[PDB]
Amino acid sequence: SVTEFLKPRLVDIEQVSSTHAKVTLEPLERGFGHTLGNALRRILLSSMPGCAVTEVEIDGVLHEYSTKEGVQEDILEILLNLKGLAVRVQGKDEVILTLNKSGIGPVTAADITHDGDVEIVKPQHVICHLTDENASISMRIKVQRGRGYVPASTRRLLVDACYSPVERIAYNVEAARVEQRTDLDKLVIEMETNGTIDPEEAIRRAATILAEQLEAFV
Amino acid sequence: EFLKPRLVDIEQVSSTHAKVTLEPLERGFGHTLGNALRRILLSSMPGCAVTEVEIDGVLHEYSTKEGVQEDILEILLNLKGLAVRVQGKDEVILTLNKSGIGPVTAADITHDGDVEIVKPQHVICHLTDENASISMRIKVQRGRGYVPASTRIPIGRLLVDACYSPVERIAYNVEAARVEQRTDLDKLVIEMETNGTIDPEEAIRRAATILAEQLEAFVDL
Amino acid sequence: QDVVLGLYYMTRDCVNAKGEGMVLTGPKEAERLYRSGLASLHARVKVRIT
Amino acid sequence: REEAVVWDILDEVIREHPVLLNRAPTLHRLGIQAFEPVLIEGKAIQLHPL
Amino acid sequence: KPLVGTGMERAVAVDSGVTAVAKRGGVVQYVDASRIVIKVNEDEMYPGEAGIDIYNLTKYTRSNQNTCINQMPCVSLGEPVERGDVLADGPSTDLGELAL
Amino acid sequence: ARVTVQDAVEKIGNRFDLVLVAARRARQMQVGGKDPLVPEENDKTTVIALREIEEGLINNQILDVRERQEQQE
Amino acid sequence: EIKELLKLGDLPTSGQIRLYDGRTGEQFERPVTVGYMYMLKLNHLVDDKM
Repeated sequence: SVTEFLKPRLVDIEQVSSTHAKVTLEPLERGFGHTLGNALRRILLSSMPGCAVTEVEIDGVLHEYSTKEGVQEDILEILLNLKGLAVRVQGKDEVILTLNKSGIGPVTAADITHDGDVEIVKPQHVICHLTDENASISMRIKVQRGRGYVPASTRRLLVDACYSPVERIAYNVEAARVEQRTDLDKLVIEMETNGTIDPEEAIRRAATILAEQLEAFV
Repeated sequence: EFLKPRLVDIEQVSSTHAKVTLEPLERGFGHTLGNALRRILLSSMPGCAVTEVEIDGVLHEYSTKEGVQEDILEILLNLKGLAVRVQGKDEVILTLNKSGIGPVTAADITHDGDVEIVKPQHVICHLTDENASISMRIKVQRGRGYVPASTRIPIGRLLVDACYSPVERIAYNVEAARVEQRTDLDKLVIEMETNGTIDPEEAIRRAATILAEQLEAFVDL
Repeated sequence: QDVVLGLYYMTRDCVNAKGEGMVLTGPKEAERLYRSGLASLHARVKVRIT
Repeated sequence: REEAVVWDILDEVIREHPVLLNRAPTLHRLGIQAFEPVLIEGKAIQLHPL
Repeated sequence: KPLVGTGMERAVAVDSGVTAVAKRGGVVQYVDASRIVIKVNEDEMYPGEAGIDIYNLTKYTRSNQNTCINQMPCVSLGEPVERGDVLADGPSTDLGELAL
Repeated sequence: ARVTVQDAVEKIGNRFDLVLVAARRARQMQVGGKDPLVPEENDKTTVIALREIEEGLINNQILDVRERQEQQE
Repeated sequence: EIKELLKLGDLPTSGQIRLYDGRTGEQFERPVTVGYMYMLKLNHLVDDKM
């Protein structure tokens, strides 16, 4: 009568697509919605472990503001395309992938030569387009495991590291009514991931982490 | 892969407010736990407030009594801010008897084993008549939150609003802790302020228990 | 009134601010930077948009 | 008596029952507008800012 | 009390007849939530039938707009008072200072 | 549920005829029988009729031919 | 003399302190005004009008 609280009873999971999910809980005590939503957002944006590309070496170009012949996309566009690559690595902190292509065609993520450990979620992802038969492009990409977001400024071209699998988090709190009381909060959370892990799965991981942060006081 | 926080120091500055220091934390966690802990502590805690009174020579709280310095309504407003802790039972009844010229303090309340008064210098009212008697029975209840009188619903009974929560202001700050050689490890400091009816360490323990019990729903998903 | 001031404060560049002069994949990523506090709410950058 | 069933049946019966709102003086024809009510606490009528 | 006022709240409160004012100075003898007894000094008493002075305070009487008129004494037992002081604060008055 | 009727009033000529036909259809739905042609989602009688208008399968002509066929007993 | 009196305490002279959002814990970008203002409750109550 003094210690118990309103545990959520309805958990509604709506899947817009494979990587887009919307999760709803109700009811929660007055004010617990904001606390849980904020804790999950902060722990998701900058604490989820993951692997991503850090730096890339291209034999053709040695400077950021350079141009590669036969490729209408600039080096900056190449780095932006490399940013979104979704790679999962099993048991290795650092790996190097070497990519070679020649001829005319849009360079796909599948063109990378990878071992059993390295796996690419989206093979059809495009890096750059080749418009010349003579045009051949080869580079080396480095994938490392880390946490959160790492800018290139705080750091052979350097690329920002999107370690965290999650991409966008946004929560909202509505009013849900139980019998006479109405001030109880209903949390509706919305998330989208790059594709490495199931959207609703990620939340679980996040939750576990926060629980593991409180083992010394329970 | 992360590190495990734990209590380090409970620095007592006075009988009311104290500081609590936490084990160094991974970067970004300091603002995470701090805000959640502040919200939990400042919102939901057990409390030992007063609800109901009954004075012999009164009929309604708007009246007055002979020989007391101020009104019954003011004495009720004064008494609503009484700090007391109980151990054994869940609700107890107090009794106050006093006579003669002089201020009436909470230390004049009967002091059976269960109840304990943390501020004996708290003043209730004053008596001005040489031979005047004031007698009342106070109902003390344990509960959580704010329960207005007109919501939770004899002639000699008078109702009082309940301010259960024992915490009134909470602050925290995060600064780097010089531990080992890693420069990303930072310590969290919570300065917490109570009326004196709860031990701080128990407060942080209960807040963390509530947070974990709530997150268990997401864990199960 | 209040809404207009919010939109005005949203869209107004500063000559220098935290995280100025970088490149972002999309609007979805840009929201991640602002919430993390790693870049200022208004600082001129280059973003891919569709 | 305000029984628990009364609020449930009221919520069911007011899902899409529009109500009219006006403010004297009703200068132009926009002074009267329809709405779909939603139950709230308190003793004041809540209105959309726009 | 208002923290930032004009300084004539004292005049406005005293001039209006909502706060009991000491007709004759002296020392307060008996204080109660409803009555106040003032003993006059030697100089200010009449040559005959000096005695003391009594003030009866209105407690919770309806106003003309259904609000409460109330008076609470603001003096303690056994302290001197002079002519023209403020003894009992009326509604929305604090130590003879207007407080809305 | 439904918020706007722009598409429905696009399907019929003008709003007034839409109001009249929707009222008649809702009255048929509510007073007796006449199981609605579109599945319900726990909605009132008025809106569920109005949806049938914007599907292009209930209007003044279609509704009229049905009732004369019922009355010919 | 307002600034002078503020300097007597340990308060900022500009009269604009920083504040932290209760919901998020994030520092507000522009310092805001905090002070003590006299407020009256007018004779217009809802339970007398609803």
